[PDB]
Amino acid sequence: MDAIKKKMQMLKLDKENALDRAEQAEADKKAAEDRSKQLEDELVSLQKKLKGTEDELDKYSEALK
Amino acid sequence: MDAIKKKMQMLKLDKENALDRAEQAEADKKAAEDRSKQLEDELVSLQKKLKGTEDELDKYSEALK
Amino acid sequence: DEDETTALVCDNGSGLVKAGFAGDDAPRAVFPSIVGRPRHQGVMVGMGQKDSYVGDEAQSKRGILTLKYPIEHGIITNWDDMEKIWHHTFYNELRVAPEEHPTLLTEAPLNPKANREKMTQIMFETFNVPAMYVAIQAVLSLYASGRTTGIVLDSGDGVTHNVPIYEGYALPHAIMRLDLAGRDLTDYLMKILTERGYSFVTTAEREIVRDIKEKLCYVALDFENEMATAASSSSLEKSYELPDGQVITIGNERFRCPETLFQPSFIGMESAGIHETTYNSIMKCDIDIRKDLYANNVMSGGTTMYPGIADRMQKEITALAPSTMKIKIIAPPERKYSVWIGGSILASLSTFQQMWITKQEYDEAGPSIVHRKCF
Amino acid sequence: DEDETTALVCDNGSGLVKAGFAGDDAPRAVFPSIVGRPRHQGVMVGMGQKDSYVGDEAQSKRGILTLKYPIEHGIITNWDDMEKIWHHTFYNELRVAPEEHPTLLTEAPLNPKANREKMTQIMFETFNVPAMYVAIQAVLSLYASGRTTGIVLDSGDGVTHNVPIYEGYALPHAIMRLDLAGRDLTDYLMKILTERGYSFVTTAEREIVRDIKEKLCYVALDFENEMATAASSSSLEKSYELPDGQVITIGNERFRCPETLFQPSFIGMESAGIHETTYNSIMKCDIDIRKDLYANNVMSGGTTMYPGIADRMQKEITALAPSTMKIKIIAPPERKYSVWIGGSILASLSTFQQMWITKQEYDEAGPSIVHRKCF
Amino acid sequence: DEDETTALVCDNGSGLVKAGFAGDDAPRAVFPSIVGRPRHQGVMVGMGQKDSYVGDEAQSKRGILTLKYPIEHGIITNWDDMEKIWHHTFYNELRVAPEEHPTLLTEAPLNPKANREKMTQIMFETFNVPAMYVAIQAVLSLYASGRTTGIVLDSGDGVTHNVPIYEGYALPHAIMRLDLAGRDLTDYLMKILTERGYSFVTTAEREIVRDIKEKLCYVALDFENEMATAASSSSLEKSYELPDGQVITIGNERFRCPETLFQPSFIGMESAGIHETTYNSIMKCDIDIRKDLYANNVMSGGTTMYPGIADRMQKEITALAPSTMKIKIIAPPERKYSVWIGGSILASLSTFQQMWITKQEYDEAGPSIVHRKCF
Ligand SMILES: Nc1ncnc2c1ncn2[C@@H]1O[C@H](COP(=O)(O)OP(=O)(O)O)[C@@H](O)[C@H]1O
Ligand SMILES: Nc1ncnc2c1ncn2[C@@H]1O[C@H](COP(=O)(O)OP(=O)(O)O)[C@@H](O)[C@H]1O
Ligand SMILES: Nc1ncnc2c1ncn2[C@@H]1O[C@H](COP(=O)(O)OP(=O)(O)O)[C@@H](O)[C@H]1O
Ligand SMILES: [Mg+2]
Ligand SMILES: [Mg+2]
Ligand SMILES: [Mg+2]
Repeated sequence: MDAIKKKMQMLKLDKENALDRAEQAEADKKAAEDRSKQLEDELVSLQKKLKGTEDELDKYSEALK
Repeated sequence: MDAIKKKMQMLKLDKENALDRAEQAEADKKAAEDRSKQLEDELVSLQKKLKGTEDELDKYSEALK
Repeated sequence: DEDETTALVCDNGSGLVKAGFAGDDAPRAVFPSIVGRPRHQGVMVGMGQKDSYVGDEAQSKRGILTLKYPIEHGIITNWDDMEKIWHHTFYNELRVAPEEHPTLLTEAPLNPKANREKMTQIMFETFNVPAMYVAIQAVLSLYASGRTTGIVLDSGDGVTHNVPIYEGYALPHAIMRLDLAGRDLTDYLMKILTERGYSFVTTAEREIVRDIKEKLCYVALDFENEMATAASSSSLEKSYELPDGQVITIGNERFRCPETLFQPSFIGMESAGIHETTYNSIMKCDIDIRKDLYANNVMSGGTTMYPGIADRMQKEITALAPSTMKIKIIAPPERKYSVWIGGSILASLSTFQQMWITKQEYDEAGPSIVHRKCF
Repeated sequence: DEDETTALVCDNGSGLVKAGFAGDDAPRAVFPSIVGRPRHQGVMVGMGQKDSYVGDEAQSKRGILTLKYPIEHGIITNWDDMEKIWHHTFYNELRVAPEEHPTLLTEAPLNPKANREKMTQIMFETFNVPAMYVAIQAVLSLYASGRTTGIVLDSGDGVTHNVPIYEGYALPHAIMRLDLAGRDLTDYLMKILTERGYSFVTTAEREIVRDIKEKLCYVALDFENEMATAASSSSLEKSYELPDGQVITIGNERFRCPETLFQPSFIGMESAGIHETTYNSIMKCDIDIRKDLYANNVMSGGTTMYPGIADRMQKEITALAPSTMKIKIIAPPERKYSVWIGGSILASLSTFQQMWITKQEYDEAGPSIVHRKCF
Repeated sequence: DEDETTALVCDNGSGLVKAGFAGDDAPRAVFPSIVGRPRHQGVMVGMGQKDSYVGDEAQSKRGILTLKYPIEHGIITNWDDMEKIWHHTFYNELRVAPEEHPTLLTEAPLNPKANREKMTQIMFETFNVPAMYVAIQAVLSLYASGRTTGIVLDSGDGVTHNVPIYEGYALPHAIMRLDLAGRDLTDYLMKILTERGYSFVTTAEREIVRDIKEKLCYVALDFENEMATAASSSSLEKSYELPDGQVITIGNERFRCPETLFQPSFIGMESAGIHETTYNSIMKCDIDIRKDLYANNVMSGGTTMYPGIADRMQKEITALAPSTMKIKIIAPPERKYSVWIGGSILASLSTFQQMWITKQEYDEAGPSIVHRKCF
């Protein structure tokens, strides 16, 4: 019936809408793992810098002595 | 006739599955910004250490020269 | 707004505006110096239809606006543009009224004094700031480094300045300005990408390619040998994912773009590389302290976020200068905010309010008073 | 008629006329743009003997009338025909007098300026509308979608238009009109049905076959593979019950008719499929926003009631464009009324009466005033 | 073929290909760069049934062929198309074999280096030319003018280039390419004619309207005043006789079409008119010689056959630049052949064979040798 047409339409379209909000959320989630990846990369590079820092400190230390 | 009845069932079930998927995706989203924020926290702390290490290294090297 | 009448600290750097309150560690409102204007006329209604667009609003509306630069290499186009952007910064971005807070500003090296006189006069008439002070960004970067000896390489987006300062004293006789900056970098990269098959003219792609410079660009250790090995270089060649989704691959260009500053003969400058400009600057002054200048060189600017400037710098200076004393560069992370930090440092001490440029001094002697009040 | 002097909202779409009052959700009088005239002369008496037949009257009297189109692909045949059909719509169908209600009209994209000047002049002289406004159907469909960014595919019955609009700004430089529309669809289906054994020329069968297109037609996912499997296809082959009662069976033709818009080489067009026309349109404009255009494409028109346009659209654009960003189409149900809805939206706000085209402006500057009053 | 082994001179201009022998005054085989392909498939027999159609053959067969451009704004679609058209030019049109004659070619300004490397490699493998030389069309137009000082405005069919050359030295730092050309002109005229009631999409009407541009178009001395007086303008309005026989009348559009290059805001370009592009180009270089650039500007291209560019050019430059020194443009009649003439000039002197790009050099160093052999 025409009423049946409209019923399936609103239900199916709201279904696709909900799925699509799911995937837009999933896109934000992907950009979030991205941000986490850059932050972890920066943290690891900073750790390398700090360890090199301590090594330089020691070397110049007994250079001064 | 009866097929439309099955339709009611399958369309509603798929809609509820989409709803649950959207909710789970949003929850994982929020969790991902939580992990991003904590990573930012330790990165900032380690950078604040790194700055003073850089300063002490420069002064120590100048004293060595 | 803080309950206290603390001063405003604003760095109008040639390429970025960073504004905030005194006593703060980092500027609160930081935006690029691009200004967007409606590309067409008004027929629609219900939304928009606003002339000036500044800040992130213009960044989002880059495609619809003609993107214009109110300042380029220090030259001022239209003071109304600065009026609007300062209004936006103070009220829409800083949420502060300049009536109750004196302003400390930083200007580009040798920003013109005549330019100073007009900008100060329009400022004082248009705004109601209680007091004023403007300083060169060189001493601000010095303050950020916190060492009175060194030569500052300020690499803005319009000019690169080399300024030597020994024991906290300026040496204008050995200060130079070079017309190479971000603009040139983008231009040169534009022509090389044109030779790579991609030819764009508009400013959106200008920002895309400067982002590429921020992300992927190298500073070649050896130039012609690295293009020789970059002939194929499947691993060394690097790609970028443009926001539209196409994958754009660039190889030697990564380290052939910043090399234009080092090798100006690529696009025709009589002046040699910026290392020669630091070298000449050093020898112009007395011989003896030159070694300290070698050992105390500082570099500042947003560009400094790129890799490769430090190694190239030291190696070439050691090639030019005798290699007895060890040369080492110092550059704190996130130094593009450093100038603004130094502004806060200026407001930290209680002697700074001895030489605030008050309203009544300007009312007495006009703008000319600054000629005697700053220098 | 409502006690209030609210405006008239009339969409004279290329294929359907939908008219009603402002503030209403759907147009009240909706009729196809066919016009019937007596096929022979008058000798009988007692009833009928009327020249112009419009609306459902002509639909019932299709067999006795030569069915003619006062507009085809925007071109205007006889203004008297529009005069009569507007009289019928206003008085016999809308039961409204245009004296007390300003009219908002929608016109086909890129309609002739001379056409606008003549139609407005005959309108103002013949009718007594107090005020006027005419707009392109593209921004109307945009308003129905309520999103300022996207490319509108307007598939009327005479022309298909692709128009990009970013952040509620028209891009005429990237707007194109294609001469493929319902007429072509009916023609192509006519020749295929002729090859199926049924050869008709008159307009009644034209409406029958467009009804068949409304009901049974497919958009093939893969073309030659689906005719290969449609060789026998007892289940896939579909039948229709024509009003005379004969059962007419059609198989691959269901998805071989709309394919012609996608594959114009079937009946000889230099222009490729409409997806190519959306693709070129997209690249003509700056690169950066193109991704948003990919993700914000909208389709509008009565044809859109058919299945298969969405899947075909996305798949082919993803084939042509890089598949990093996800492309999704939006199309609200019953979008052929959407334009008229947008007209009501225009009358909703209180700024719309600032730019009504009043009688005295036209009396002062003639029709030429619209050249300055709309654009 | 001449008994002597004289070189081939071929100008592959962006819009026209003009080929002939060295020592000749004008190119022998001149054809537009359109390429036609069968719009449908083969079922008939006895004649035709040939894929590629080039030259006047395609001009006569425009209606039956999809008309495609193997090059647009310098970008290369399919090298096979160039292979076929060069075969046609050399053997069917020039009646010459490239085995015994070295080729001098002209390329669009700032063409891709990768494009040069691929085109040279496919050329050398496919063909058996003994020797090679390729040059920028800018210096060729300079040679045609025979004056080492001036700024060349090359207005091709895909790009317009402004290139300054002082005392026979190229200035790449002040060279720019603008994406406005014949294509844009035809497009804009297409949309205006659509607003005049005539809406066509196919390429035959593209050639008709470019012919209209060749014949009737004006360059408005004052724009809005001339449309104001062109409101009626029975005498000023001009008509054309289309080959089908209909009389199509156009008024202000005659001078509203080329104006778009001068006023790009009509269809949305950030870049201002081409006179601004010549102005900026001039100031980029040292101040002093700028006056000579003002007095020595040259314009080249097929478009230059239109009237109005000279007066508009001088007036606007005098408006922008101080009016002390007198500015005068030079443009010899039939200058679209001038580039090819300069090619002959290159073959005139006996030093030209010192730097022919021979087969063995390419066999030794691959295509890469051109990177060191031309520049
Ligand atoms: N995070 C970043 N990484 C790399 N480069 C940057 C970054 N931020 C800004 N830049 C570059 O810095 C330039 C602006 O320089 P700026 O810091 O304004 O000079 P100044 O120190 O004289 O104010 C811009 O052209 C931009 O290319
Ligand atoms: N309910 C429907 N289902 C399918 N197709 C329809 C329906 N109503 C109209 N159409 C088609 O739409 C066409 C008219 O398009 P129209 O909506 O007038 O274009 P526009 O949006 O430019 O006004 C007709 O040729 C008809 O085939
Ligand atoms: N006789 C003519 N009169 C006017 N315009 C012409 C004539 N011949 C060619 N043109 C125009 O010149 C354009 C081709 O430019 P072209 O001379 O190929 O540029 P280039 O100098 O870069 O080769 C064509 O689009 C055409 O409109
Ligand atoms: Mg700087
Ligand atoms: Mg439509
Ligand atoms: Mg040319």
